[PDB]
Amino acid sequence: MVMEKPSPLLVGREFVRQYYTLLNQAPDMLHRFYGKNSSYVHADAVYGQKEIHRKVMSQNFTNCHTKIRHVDAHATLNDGVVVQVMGLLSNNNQALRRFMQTFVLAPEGSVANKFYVHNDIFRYQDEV
Amino acid sequence: HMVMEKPSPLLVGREFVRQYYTLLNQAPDMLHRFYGKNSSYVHGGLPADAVYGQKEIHRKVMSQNFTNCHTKIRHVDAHATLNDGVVVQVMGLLSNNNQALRRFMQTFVLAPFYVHNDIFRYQDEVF
Repeated sequence: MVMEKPSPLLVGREFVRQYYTLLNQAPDMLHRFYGKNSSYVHADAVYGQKEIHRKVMSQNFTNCHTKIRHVDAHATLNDGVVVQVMGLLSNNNQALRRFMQTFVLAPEGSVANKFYVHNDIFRYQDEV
Repeated sequence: HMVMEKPSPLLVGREFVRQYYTLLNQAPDMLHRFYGKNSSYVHGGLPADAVYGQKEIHRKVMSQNFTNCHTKIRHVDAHATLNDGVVVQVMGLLSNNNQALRRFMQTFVLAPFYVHNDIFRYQDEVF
């Protein structure tokens, strides 16, 4: 069975599902989403899979619970997809906190329809 | 009167946001000039869908009747993205036409600047 390829919205929503699920289950594996040019800010940005992994591990994600309230995802430059996420996130069984998170997904360039995260920008509302 | 080093993505983002919200207050009828044929735009509403291209974006902006806007930009972060673009994340408060001050979350993608994507949501329509 063949079906037309996913829209940017489906791509974005599916990525969001993958990302937050992995953040709960095995945050030590999150680094697979990133490449050498990737930028992560969760505060100076850190770059590349190695440094991003280090930053993710330093946050001590444990039993991370996420409720996504809205996802916007749109085609952007050079076949990328820009994603805006609004939701609530909990870590270490503390209270849920509202956040927004902006992603830019970019074609990975070696596999059809495969994307990596070129930009990952997260901010809690309470800190702002 | 000199040649300055190219501004970092953060200065580009911050300066763009300044110009955008100033214009939103001074002349919203001119906001459409930021956008091109492949540009996406959404500005909250009930969630309302985005529109594409300068003509449809202008119509949308006009329909929103921006007037006597008060904007408080609490945070702006901006980073280099694909093909020397800049992705901007904005958090702040916006009051239109002397109505309620409402918290918003916004994302721009700027391309070498014009606006490729403008995603704005009010928190109170989502949370």
